[PDB]
Amino acid sequence: KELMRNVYLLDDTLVTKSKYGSHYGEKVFDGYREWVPWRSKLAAMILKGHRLKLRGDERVLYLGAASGTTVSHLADIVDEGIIYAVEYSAKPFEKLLELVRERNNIIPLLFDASKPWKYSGIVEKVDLIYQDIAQKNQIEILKANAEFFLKEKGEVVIMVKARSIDSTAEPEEVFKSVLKEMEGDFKIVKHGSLMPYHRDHIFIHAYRF
Amino acid sequence: KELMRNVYLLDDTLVTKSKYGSHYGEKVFDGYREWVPWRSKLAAMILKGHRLKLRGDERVLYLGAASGTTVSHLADIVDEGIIYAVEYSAKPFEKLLELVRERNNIIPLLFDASKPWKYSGIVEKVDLIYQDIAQKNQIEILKANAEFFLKEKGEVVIMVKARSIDSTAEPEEVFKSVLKEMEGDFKIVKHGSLMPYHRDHIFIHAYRF
Amino acid sequence: LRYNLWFGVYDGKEIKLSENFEESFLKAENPSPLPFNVSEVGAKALGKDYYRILRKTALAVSEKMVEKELRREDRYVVALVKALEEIDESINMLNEKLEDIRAVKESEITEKFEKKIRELRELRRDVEREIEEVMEKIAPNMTELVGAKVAAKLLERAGSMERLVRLPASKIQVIGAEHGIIFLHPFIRTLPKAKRGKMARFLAAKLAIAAKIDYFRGEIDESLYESIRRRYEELR
Amino acid sequence: LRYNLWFGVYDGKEIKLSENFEESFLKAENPSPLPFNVSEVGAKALGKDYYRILRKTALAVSEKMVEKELRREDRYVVALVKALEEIDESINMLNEKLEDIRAVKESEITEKFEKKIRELRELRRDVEREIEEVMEKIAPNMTELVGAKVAAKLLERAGSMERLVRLPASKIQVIGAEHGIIFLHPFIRTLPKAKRGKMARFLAAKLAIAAKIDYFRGEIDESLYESIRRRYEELR
Ligand SMILES: C[S@@+](CC[C@H](N)C(=O)[O-])C[C@H]1O[C@@H](n2cnc3c(N)ncnc32)[C@H](O)[C@@H]1O
Ligand SMILES: C[S@@+](CC[C@H](N)C(=O)[O-])C[C@H]1O[C@@H](n2cnc3c(N)ncnc32)[C@H](O)[C@@H]1O
Repeated sequence: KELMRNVYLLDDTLVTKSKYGSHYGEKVFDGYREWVPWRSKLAAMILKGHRLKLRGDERVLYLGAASGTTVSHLADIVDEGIIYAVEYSAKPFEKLLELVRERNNIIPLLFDASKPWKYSGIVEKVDLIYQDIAQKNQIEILKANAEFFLKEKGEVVIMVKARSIDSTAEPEEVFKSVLKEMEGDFKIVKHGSLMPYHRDHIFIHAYRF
Repeated sequence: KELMRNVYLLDDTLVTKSKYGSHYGEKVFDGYREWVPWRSKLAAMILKGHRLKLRGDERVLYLGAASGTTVSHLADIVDEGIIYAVEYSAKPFEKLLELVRERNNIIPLLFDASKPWKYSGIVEKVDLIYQDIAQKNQIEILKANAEFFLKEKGEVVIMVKARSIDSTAEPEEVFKSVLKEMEGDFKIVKHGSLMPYHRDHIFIHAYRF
Repeated sequence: LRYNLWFGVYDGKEIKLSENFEESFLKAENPSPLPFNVSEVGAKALGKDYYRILRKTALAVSEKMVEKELRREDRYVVALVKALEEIDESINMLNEKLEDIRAVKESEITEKFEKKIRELRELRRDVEREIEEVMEKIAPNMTELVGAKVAAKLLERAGSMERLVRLPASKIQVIGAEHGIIFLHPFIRTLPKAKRGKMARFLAAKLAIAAKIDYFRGEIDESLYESIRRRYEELR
Repeated sequence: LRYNLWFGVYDGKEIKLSENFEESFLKAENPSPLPFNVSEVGAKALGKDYYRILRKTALAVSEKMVEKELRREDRYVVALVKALEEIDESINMLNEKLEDIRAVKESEITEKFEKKIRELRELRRDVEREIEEVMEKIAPNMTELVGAKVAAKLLERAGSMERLVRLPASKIQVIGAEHGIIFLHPFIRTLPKAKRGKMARFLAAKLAIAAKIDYFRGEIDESLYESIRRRYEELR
């Protein structure tokens, strides 16, 4: 089947149409890279059902590039767009540069995402802000980052780790609150936990009118 | 007049029959030394009225010799006796030795009075324990010192500074308590403050049957 | 009407940086959403290479960071600052202990003390020279503005380079010697009392920038000190 | 039936001290009212001079005290002990700070550190030798029983000589390194566990005596160590 831009289900392995190497999982066969849903809160969202429509000509702002695994795929999806990946920890970042080196559509921003104004003169108006940051003020960083660059009628996907926000409070009530707190700026499109793949996260798709 | 052993009232100056020098007040005229009631809680008790009958052949234990001013006189009173003066602070003691040097009836005990057993093998059975120690456990030291040496039917004179015992409590109530606390071992003979001379002390005469 | 984009300063025109996009890249300071597409305003400046160049730039700075974090020289400095104050703590409670002995006897051992204190007050002036040597190499843009002494303490109080580089300008004019240490800078110290606070804010703001440029560029930029001295005169 | 009077040991007989009444004077240890008149038992030993001699004795010790308190040598020692531990405190939090630097870089300055630590661990062994020199002169009877090291700490923890000389034997076997320091003495350490406490009590008791004899006599008295070793064997 075909669910996304360059997203298919070879036999039963989620993969993206690419002509690039294995950044993490040597899962690369004839023009496709296996997207390990166990190493990507995104490949998981896709499998959980809800997907993301979008043309390759997209301007992406990724908040939490990390080592660059979930990123490396988005780069295959948006092959005719550009990715401004931000990550502030050098450890993982060291591994990130290897991706941006191999690929030519990812822009490295080694700055603190917590304060967008700091790099506000680099990021253009983006069509979507993907966030996979695990910190207490998650929704804040996702909000302020939207103000600055999320072009009106743009969409965002944000991964959330209940505990990241509330140390001791039922994942349900934490997800109950956060969704409400984030509603005030975005319009919900879907939320759903990645239960098998990530027993603590839940994806929220939305956009600001 | 004549009130004590070698105690008279020259014109109006309390003095003791002596043939010794001035330890503190050069108050020495033809066989008499002026007893400055302002520098002796004892010369004050005498003036306040109540006195001490006693033959020169007396065995005295003085707890609080100090520099040796009140002592130097007692030595004139008990000229045919012996004085075991105890003081544990070197500062005043340095001045004390000058008295025991001049006079030949005072025995220096540079030990802590708080624990008599420590010098229990030096002090003999005494006829009277004079105490002028200003510390919280006053009555205790006076008691234990009595057990050890105060020969049955012996007498004691103890000076007390209310504040020495109770920091913040009306001098009356403090003297009220102490007298009661000391009754359990001694038989009262008289108490009276030295109001003009020592606006904070009160003498208690007593003995144990 | 000053905007700081990665290639230059827009207002309606455009002034690029002398072969130094890496600098303004680290300098793209704007405190409020832009009313234009940096991308577009940039297409109208750089050819189609826009992206290629925007990339080569974002890659250079990224590497320098990973390059320093490989050397961990900034760590050496923190340990250094943490040892200084310590070495200093003793110098004192050992003078407190000697004048203690000395208040009594002036023995031929109180002397061995003095020399040992001295020998120790030497290591202090030895470690202080060290923080200067590095700080001038691993963190010029900063040492420049406040001076090795101060610059290095922020770094230790911050913890590390990357740990500091993400500090707000407000936490900077405070994190000081636990009126932060930046308050003792001449430009601040020689003002009135109420308007000096408006100097810290600017100094702190530009200092945080110096910190970033040091960590990702490594090379000085007098545009920094410049702004500070100027903004300083303005204070009258 | 052992009684300790200022001239000797009575029971019904009498054994004077070899021209050392000054010693037993400081040793007249009896924990319970006597059932006799030391004065009388003494008249039946010394002539009529009883008092004259009892006086010359009480005067000698009194002078020695005032003699020492004039020299205040004991103070020198307290300051000394208080500096030691301090000098020692730094030796440590300066090894904690160096292994901190050293965990990162092994610079040519971490070396200057090592030598300075060493030079400092020297002053420590220098001050420790000092407390020994004095303690053996100003406080033998004590150094003898527990050893300079310990003996000197009690004095510092006590505050001064006269301040210590009035401490109960119970406060002594506790005042220790704020199971006092006297508990680490061999005679205590090499017993069972429950009966070792009965050693401290004796050691402490006799130690307080040593302290008094040191302060008023200045001269050793092996009667002290004797009793301790003996009472030690007894422990079986
Ligand atoms: C849940 S992890 C990402 C896992 C990622 N999907 C992967 O496959 O490696 C979140 C990442 O967010 C980054 N992060 C957290 N807070 C950040 C901040 N304030 N600024 C920038 N990056 C941040 C971390 O360094 C961390 O790698
Ligand atoms: C109120 S003063 C004596 C004043 C004295 N009548 C005079 O004329 O100097 C009390 C004295 O008791 C002494 N003293 C207090 N507590 C003592 C103790 N536990 N053992 C020995 N002397 C003690 C002090 O050293 C102090 O000199």
